[PDB]
Amino acid sequence: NGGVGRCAQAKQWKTTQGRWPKKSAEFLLQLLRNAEANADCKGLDADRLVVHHIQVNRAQCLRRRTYRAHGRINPYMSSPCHVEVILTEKEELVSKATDDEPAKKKLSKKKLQRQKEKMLRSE
Amino acid sequence: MTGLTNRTVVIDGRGHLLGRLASVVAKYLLQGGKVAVVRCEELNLSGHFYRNKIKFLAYLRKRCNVNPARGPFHFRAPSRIFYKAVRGMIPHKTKRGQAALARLRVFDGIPSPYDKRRRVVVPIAMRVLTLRSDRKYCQVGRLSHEVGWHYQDVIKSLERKRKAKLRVTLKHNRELKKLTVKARENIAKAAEPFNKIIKSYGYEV
Amino acid sequence: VWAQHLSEECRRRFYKNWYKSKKKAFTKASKKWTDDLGKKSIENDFRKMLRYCKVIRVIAHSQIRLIKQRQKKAHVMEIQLNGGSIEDKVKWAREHLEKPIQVSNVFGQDEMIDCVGVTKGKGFKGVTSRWHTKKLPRKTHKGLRKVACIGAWHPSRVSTTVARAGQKGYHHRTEINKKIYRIGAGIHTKDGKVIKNNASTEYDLTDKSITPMGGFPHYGEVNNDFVMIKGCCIGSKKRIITLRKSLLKHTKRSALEQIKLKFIDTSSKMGHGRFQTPADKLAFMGPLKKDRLKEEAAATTAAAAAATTT
RNA sequence: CCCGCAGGUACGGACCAAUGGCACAAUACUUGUUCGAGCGAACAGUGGUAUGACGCUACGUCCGUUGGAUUAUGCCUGAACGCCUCUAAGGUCGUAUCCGUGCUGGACUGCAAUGAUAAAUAAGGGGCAAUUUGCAUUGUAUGGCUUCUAAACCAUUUAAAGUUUAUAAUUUACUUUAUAAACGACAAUGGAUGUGAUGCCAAUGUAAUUUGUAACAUAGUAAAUUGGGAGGAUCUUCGAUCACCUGAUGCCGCGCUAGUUACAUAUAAAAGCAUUAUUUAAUACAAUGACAAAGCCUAGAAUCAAUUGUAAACGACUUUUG
RNA sequence: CGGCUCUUCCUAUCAUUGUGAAGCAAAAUUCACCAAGCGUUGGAUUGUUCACCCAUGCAAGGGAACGUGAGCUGGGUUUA
RNA sequence: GGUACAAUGGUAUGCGUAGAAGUGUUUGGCGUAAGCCUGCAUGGAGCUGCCAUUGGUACAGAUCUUGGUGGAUAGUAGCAA
Repeated sequence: NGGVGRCAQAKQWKTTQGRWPKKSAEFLLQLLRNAEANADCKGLDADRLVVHHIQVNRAQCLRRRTYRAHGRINPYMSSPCHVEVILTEKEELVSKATDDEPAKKKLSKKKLQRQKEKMLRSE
Repeated sequence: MTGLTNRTVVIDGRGHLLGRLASVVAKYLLQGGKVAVVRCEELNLSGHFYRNKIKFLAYLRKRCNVNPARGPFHFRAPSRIFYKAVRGMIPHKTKRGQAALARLRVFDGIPSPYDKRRRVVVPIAMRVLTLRSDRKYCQVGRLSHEVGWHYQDVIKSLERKRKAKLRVTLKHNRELKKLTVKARENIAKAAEPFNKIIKSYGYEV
Repeated sequence: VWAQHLSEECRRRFYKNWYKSKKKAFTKASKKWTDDLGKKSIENDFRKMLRYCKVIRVIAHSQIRLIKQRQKKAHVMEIQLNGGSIEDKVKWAREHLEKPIQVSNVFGQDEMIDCVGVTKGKGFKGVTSRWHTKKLPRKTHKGLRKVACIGAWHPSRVSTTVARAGQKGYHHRTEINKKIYRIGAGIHTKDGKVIKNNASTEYDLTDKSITPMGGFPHYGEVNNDFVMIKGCCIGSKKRIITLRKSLLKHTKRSALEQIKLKFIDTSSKMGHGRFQTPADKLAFMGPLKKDRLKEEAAATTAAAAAATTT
């Protein structure tokens, strides 16, 4: 977050701090290129795909070194990435419907005799 | 409509010492209260006026140096003088007492339903029972006018409107029960369920 | 209580992006005037404003179109009426809905105005530029332009009274006791064009205008009426100032004086201007390789355009 | 001296018409070089000198307040203390102080008034719903149904004050006064005066299915609809604010109490005789909710991007876009 | 350690406001009361800190965070 | 007195590729407590109870030692002779 500087284009995200990570946003187009080119061979129609799950993981770092005042050496570490997409097609979504199981006993409606069935329809 | 005994007790703040009412209220509000104090411009403080003015002006002097906007905010209305007394007698940094403070409404000068509602007194806070003849006292409405509250004579004009609205609702309700006293002679031959059975309460009722 | 018609520039005040809109304000509230109109809302509202209210104001707007700025979006504001008998403030303002008001009927001459407005902004500044601290000696490491002690050890925090850096200007100010020197009579053309004569005085009798030679620099055209105000007022370029009747008495014999201007300098403020009117630049100086040539490229060509023809 | 007048010091807050300072690295000259010579050429990190708008800027200009309680003190009235006394009650004058006004911020984000109210026109959004339904849950209501008091004590005055009613005088007003009674801080009143004279109930069925059917003396009551005046707004539980209410138009002309006395009819027994048990809700009253459920109405804006330059570290800000 | 810078606080009141008192005629002063709002300066010599000196000033009060060295300076003090 | 770790001598006609050690865990437990047993998941070849005798036998600290990692910070550090 900090100290990234506050931009104009970030009212849209209800934030103030935003930025324009060009090389970051360019590797996520070369990724979504493969994730679209994999829906091709499966036969999915790309204008209905939705990015279902996206995550980035930090990969193993790489070693370089600065050189400091009074004769010292500090680490200069590049921190790479691991990105995963799964894109799933979106149709008219009938979502889910859980199962029903009976917990039935036979003395149900004799203590309910005086209460529910022959008790007439009120308002 | 409701309250944990009745709708809320509305205490008229007129004639009541401030700290002897602020403690029976703070106790009652920690028990589950819902009170309202109306006419908070009429509460009393014992001792003569300058003795209390001094005490308030010294209260106005406490302010954080590195920021006065952090410091003790000195509310100057007579209702938010009374709320200062009640907030000290509450634990207000626990949720229990902050919910106890949320059941408290305090008003400079009796509006908005609590003018047609029912006013109860608290006869242990009442000044004419505790203090003496020849002790001196003031009102919080005089104290607040001399320290920075601007609505002393807003709420004096607002109140005599309200005390002239009540001049006719006591003119209706005094003639409208010249007829209930009339009607209680035309149902004298009732059957006889007044003539004997309410000689249980029974010489006046 | 609004009005029936609001002018288009003075209805852009309710629009952050007006050019894109359907201009649907106030397309519904105007129709309370052409319904049953009293039991619609309006006559009960004026009766509601008479029965209960002790202060009556007026929403008035400016005509930012007439000044040829870029803005086009009029400033509206509430201007309190201050005459007696509360019935008369509504009777004055029920009459004046959509009718225009001049400066000449609010302010006079020899009157003490308070001007209210926002000063000229100057940015993030240091503590020397802003609070007027003494500068530090020249051999100061890490900065001359500071305060050297922003406080004691105890209270163990910095206070609010210590002079500190961060923004300068564009503060809201109310400057008191500026004097009207001239209520101008601007715009136009009684029979011939009288858009002159604002700067004509009893001693001058030159008509010129209150505008200098070359316009007012950066803010620049004045043709409407005006209030001429003793030395300075708040703000900047083009900035809306709010003139105000005085909240004070005026016993001070320097603020009771009737004035009479002998002369108003309308020389050119884009330099060191040397002449009042452009006539005087042609009385003192002569015709240049200019109006010499342009007065002899018209009457000469009118007998020389036919030279190819004949 | 008081008071009036005219200025200045210091500080504050602005401003740029004039004057002073900074340089359009605008323009003139000029040194060295370089372009064959000749130019409103170049280079010397601004070659140097001079003048120098805009803008910034002081060494210039303009502007800089008002009421209240009242401290110190001087008194008034006046005792205990037969007189006297600023004090004991009670009055009073009153500070560069204090607290406010004016001025500057504004709970980040408090509050009030107000404007418009969508991707429409095939189809669907959005209200107005409270009537619209079954449905489902909510809260109060717990086995009717272990409730309301949103009707009340007046405003200011007061520990011999402080109270009522009555009557004869009187009000702009239970106006103010004169006689006579009443408990002269009883138990009273601390709850019910149920303070528009309350209800767990009318219904002669009072409740986990229940409903009620006639005669004799009383009683006269709540009832739904469309065009005028007087009234109601204190940081909000529905403001094209509006509830007794001018004279008009027609009905269900429906439901009705209380009392004596008569008759039909119907529900009701939870299994236990240590009937306490999940200690509950079919009840009624208010409230949301989603799936197929009927109509009434509606037809926007904001932000980004670009733009401005009254602004600016960046945001933000003042602006403009057929 | 001082000085420079800058802010706030005290009153043990120098001055000013409002006063009471004088062996208070006026002027000038002295004593005391309420009182901390505004003010309390420019230099020569010394690293000083007080005191002294020139001068202006209606009038030239006393102190607090040993205030203040990632604020500076580095003269005093204090390593080689 | 009791409990963890590793061994050696005996012992359990002990356990184990039909899943040992280890690890993971809202599986269920037992113990005042150190700790223990158990299910499931991963794992793939060894291990445990008892009697004795032991030992390089139990860690939070030592500006401990070796290794790994977090903020600070994706940066008002900075990458301007």
